[PDB]
Amino acid sequence: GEIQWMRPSKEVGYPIINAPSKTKLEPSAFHYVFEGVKEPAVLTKNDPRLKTDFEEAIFSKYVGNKITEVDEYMKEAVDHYAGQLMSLDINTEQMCLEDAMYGTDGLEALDLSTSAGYPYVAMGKKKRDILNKQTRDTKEMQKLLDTYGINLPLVTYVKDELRSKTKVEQGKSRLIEASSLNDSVAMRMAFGNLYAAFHKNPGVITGSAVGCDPDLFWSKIPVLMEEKLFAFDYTGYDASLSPAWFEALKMVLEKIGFGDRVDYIDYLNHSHHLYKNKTYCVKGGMPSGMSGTSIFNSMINNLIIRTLLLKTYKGIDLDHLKMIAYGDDVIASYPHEVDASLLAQSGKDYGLTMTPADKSATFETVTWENVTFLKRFFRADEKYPFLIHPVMPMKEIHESIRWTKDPRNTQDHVRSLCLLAWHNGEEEYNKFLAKIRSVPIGRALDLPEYSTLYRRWLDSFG
RNA sequence: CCAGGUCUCUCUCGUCGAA
RNA sequence: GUUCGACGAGAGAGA
Repeated sequence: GEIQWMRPSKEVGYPIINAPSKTKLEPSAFHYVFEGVKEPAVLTKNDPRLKTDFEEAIFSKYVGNKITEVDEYMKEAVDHYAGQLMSLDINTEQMCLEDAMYGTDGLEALDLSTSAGYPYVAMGKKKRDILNKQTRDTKEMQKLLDTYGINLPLVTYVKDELRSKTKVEQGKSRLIEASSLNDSVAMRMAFGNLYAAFHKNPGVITGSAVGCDPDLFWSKIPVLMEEKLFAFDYTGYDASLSPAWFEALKMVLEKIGFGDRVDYIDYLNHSHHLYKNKTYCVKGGMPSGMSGTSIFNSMINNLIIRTLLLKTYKGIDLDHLKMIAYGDDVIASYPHEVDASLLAQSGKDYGLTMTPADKSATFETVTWENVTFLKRFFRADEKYPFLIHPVMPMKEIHESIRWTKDPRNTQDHVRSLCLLAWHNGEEEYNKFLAKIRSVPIGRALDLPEYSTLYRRWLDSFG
């Protein structure tokens, strides 16, 4: 993805966007108990911690496009993936305005406590001034649809969140692109039946993990993979996507009965963004905050492995490839081992910079012992081998607890951590419970015991 | 005082409804 | 007491 141009807003006719410069993360009563290195990431340009220039570094993700045409491999992959997607047999209908607004079977409601996007943000209007979950009133929305129409500029926000050290002084913060209420609704009316069918079909069929619940679905996964495994990591997936991939996506969309709306995709590689007092244009790159960015990023990953397979292993049957993607994250298998190192090579020739799985330094064979999905390991239960635990290493469960946004929520924060932590096992779980109860409000919490989480975990298959 | 995207899953709270 | 459902708000994690 390339920035095509960028200039002061006041002379493109777009308003100056004012954004907060103070983080909402204060240290917690557990800050000095556990250990960890992550500070809140950089928000403004004057941050005392900075090594480099701010603005220069956060837009650095926009690599520059690489391809423009869909080649014979991409074209091939398209038919296979689309071919595969066909068995799903998924409703091609437009979704009605009421649904796409207020939720329906497979799709939640719009998020009524987040920005409404341009123009509303600057006109002083929140989603709740337009939406009402009780009345379920379209109309006033339909108005603002007819006024402002669609294809509006995104509002670019710095993401308020904890981040490693090397990435703070290096100013490698993350950017949010707030979709306009108007486009979210439009997008959902066009694709909110596609959305629902990926949501209810996570697996090697869709090649997507959206909708799945790792507590349960971790057991279905070994079953679905083939013999030898392969996997990698990406350096800035969303921003490295060249427009040609949007074309391969649209072909797949065309193939399965979405012909009409497939020009909506164009609104994604070509797009306009508002950032404080400037305005800019970007060609390529999937923007953060659109509707469906989760699902589209997955589909394109499914296409990236099929292409890079065909390319690098000349003569290969794609029907024996089982994968699941969650955006750029992915778990992947094959009958015979494949060399992720080769793909990474024959792959920068597509704009994608690939690396080894789990911040490794060398493409090592992928085993059920060192593989991760959604930052969790796989470990079979001692007493019941067929039931797999998703295991998140305590390292960054630690990092999350040393910090809060509102101490009034400490009970809920920590109890969520416990539901993640216990899969490490009774020892480390109680070990953890011990360091929590060693400050006054630690002792006061209401925390479950290993036995209670283990019982319930098992019951949840019954 | 507020400001800060799209989703997915879970948990907690509050409402009405259930022998 | 607790369970169960529907519907609203909060929060955590993951992409």
